[PDB]
Amino acid sequence: ARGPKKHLKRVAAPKHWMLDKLTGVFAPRPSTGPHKLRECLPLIIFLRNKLKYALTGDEVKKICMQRFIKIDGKVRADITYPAGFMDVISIDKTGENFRLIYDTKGRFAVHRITPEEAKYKLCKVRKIFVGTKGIPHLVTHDARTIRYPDPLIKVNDTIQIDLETGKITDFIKFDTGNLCMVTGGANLGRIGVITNRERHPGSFDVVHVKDANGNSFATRLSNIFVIGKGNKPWISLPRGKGIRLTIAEERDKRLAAKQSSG
Amino acid sequence: DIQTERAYQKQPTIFQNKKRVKLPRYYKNIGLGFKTPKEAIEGTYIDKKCPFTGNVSIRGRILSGVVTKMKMQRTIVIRRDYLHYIRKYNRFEKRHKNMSVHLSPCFRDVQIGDIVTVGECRPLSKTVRFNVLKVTKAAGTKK
Amino acid sequence: GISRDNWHKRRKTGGKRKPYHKKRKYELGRPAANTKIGPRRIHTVRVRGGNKKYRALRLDVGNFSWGSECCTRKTRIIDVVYNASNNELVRTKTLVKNCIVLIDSTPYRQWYESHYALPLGRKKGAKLTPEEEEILNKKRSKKIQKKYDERKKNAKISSLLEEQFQQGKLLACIASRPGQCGRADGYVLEGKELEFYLRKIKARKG
Amino acid sequence: PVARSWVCRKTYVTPRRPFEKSRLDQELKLIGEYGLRNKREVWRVKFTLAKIRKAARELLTLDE
Amino acid sequence: MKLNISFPATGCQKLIEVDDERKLRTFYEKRMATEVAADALGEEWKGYVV
RNA sequence: CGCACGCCCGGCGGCGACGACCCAUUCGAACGUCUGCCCUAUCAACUUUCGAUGGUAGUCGCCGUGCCUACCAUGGUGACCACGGGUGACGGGGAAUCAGGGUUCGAUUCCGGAGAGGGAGCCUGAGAAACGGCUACCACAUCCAAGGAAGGCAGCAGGCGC
RNA sequence: GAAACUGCGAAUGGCUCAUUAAAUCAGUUAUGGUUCCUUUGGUCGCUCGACUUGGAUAACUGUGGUAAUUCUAGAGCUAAU
Repeated sequence: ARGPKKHLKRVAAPKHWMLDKLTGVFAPRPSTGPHKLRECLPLIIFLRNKLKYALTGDEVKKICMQRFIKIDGKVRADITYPAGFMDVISIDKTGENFRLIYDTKGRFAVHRITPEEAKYKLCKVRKIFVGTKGIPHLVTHDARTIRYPDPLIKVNDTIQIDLETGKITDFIKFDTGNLCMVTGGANLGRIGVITNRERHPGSFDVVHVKDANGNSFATRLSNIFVIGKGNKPWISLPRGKGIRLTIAEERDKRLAAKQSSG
Repeated sequence: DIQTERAYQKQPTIFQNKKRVKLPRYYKNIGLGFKTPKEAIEGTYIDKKCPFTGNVSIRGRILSGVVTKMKMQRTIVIRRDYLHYIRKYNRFEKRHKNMSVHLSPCFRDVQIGDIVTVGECRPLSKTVRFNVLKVTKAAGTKK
Repeated sequence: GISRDNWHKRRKTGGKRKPYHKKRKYELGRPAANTKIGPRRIHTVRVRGGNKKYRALRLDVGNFSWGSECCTRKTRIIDVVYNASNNELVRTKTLVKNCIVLIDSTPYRQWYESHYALPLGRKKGAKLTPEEEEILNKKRSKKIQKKYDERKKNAKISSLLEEQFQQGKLLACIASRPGQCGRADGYVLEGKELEFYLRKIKARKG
Repeated sequence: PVARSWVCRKTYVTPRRPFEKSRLDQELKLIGEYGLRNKREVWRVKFTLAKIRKAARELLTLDE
Repeated sequence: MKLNISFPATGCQKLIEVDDERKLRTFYEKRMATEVAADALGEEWKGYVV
């Protein structure tokens, strides 16, 4: 090409959108924004496919152009706006609040929260930076700058921000025995307690994490997001609490529930 | 002894004409647990591309070869030997890839057959992308 | 136009490359400024990303720094003496980064004199009739003289700088690319550099 | 760049030897016995059980 | 060779055709934007400069 | 620039659109690192003062570099197949065939590259050496009141030719 | 609300496979060696020295040239992010 691309073919689209093959040729190329294009979920896909309020692109346009949807306490009338990990989608008229967090599998969960919980979010810090006159800056995972942070917060800590003011309330420090969700790799959406961090000068540091049932799994430090102190989640977790039971167990649970149901 | 070329050879970091009433040396540790050698700290050469005492930063790959030729100046040819696995015949074939590599005047007495560790840095020349970090002398060479 | 790329020339071995694509824009090349000594002339160039790049075509003043005692003053360039790269760039007296130029000694002399309470340049016997320099070298109050006498303790300049001041042209090296930024910022040569360059120009003299 | 399948698959394999008296005389008994209309009706089901037997074998070799 | 003459003061304009050599002969080999005396073109335009 | 319209002796504030140097973020692009390709010896030597491999100083560039100048040094590649040649060769994910190995195919809807009749040069812009943009030169070619003028289907249809 | 000035887009998409044999390309990494419209979040009395200024142009009125085209010269008036 001779410039930035604008189309996204339906086959080349990120898989965890769970797009069918025979509907169309193109997929909603997510508008540039806070989250990455492969790690986002466009407002059109979340609104029409998961909740199934809208039936088509026109209905998604009509639902959002009435200023109804509000991503992180700020109104967004953009259908391809990238709503990503740790966001508070607040549909006001139905009186529902959704938080985008990874299901036990590699996909986003339709996870409803309470309006008291829908007033903060849990941001990971990406870089700490000294300003133009010794004014320290944070830069979080969702491309959000906060200046004059806590002098203690460092480059892999999690912060809790208020959603209107956009300022730090608390922070969870990156160390052993802290709840972490995995936000990349094959272990995408596993909730576990940090066991060991292994430094690799030049390469990517690999972090060993232990699940709630003594299941142990590693992932490179880029794909970790601490969401709790000790074993205490600071937000509500989805049904399953990021365990990933085996296909043998998932088969047993499915058919056993079916037998008892009838 | 130094300053053979037209322009004045000096380390651009330090100032050498402070009004007063030996020259200090610019050098740095290069990380990855490599020892900043003694000819770098003490010596009196000027080298832009010396990874210890000059403007170049080691990042990416760290490889090792065996010294083949040392004929062009402040540069050596090392020879990296490996085995490539053909799958039809469940056998290997002996291959080699000799690459151009910057040798600092720090590493004073290096002979051919020495096991030279190199680190990747910014393109230094047309064919040169690596820089010698340490030298291991060939088995023996005591006498 | 002028292509600035690797694929037009031979490999590490000496084989010929076949060009798999025609000339691209980002592989650009513009003509050399070859900045001369005259009255100020700068042309602007729109470069990649829509930024600006100033071609100094003629330039006679520059911000030079005699950084022994930290005194920098905007100064008038007169001519070029020596150039390490090429010798014809001195004949066709072009400024390039790391040239050797003569600069007006008067702002540095003025500062040195007004600071240290001693004369500089000013050959022996020459009468100082204007006598505003008299007021700059004489008439101090009480404790200011305690300040200027503990100052002039370390007022001693080196011989090779004194020689140049007495003539009225200092040797300086251009530390800013005049073709790129549209400037001629530099530093005055001192000690080891100055000895090296005075020798190189005398070998050029013959 | 059309939005389509192109995903098709054959459901029968024709036998290598076209004129084995043993095989012709076998398959015609199954056609007449179960009221199939052509040899492909038999070849289709020979192919379905051939797949099942193949996948059974591949698992039956696996480290217990 | 027609003359599309205009008058800014009023702001009107008229196309007056000429079919003579010696009337137009004064205009010839004079550059554009040269204020010329338009007396020779007719007895009507006595002491006009265009 | 637009809806709101206010708050006390002529005074007297929210909510938006648009714009703007710099910083981060996103979408990227660009240039490098390591390893990997079909047939050929009726291709055994190749590269280099008009850059071939290095050194110093600059020039140019969005930056790193022989990218390009000046002055030095004589290097760099090869039987582990370089250099040259052929390809009915765009590369890969893949496709047909298959006991196990394997052989042949991959112009073809997804990713990457290249090109808009053949080569070269440039304008504007964050982004192009852009052709459903411009400027010539070769090839072809349309309309001419004979002065001039307008071209580019390897886009969708469709027509000749093959 | 036609037109027209202004801003933006036209560099994506679509088509073909002629070039091209360490080239393209694939897996792996680097920019501590760079540029970035837009999106998003910061900055936007940090500088010690006017209750709104300036003069053109288009559309429009009017007069034309050419066998000719999304060609256009001349005149009079009037806007701005």
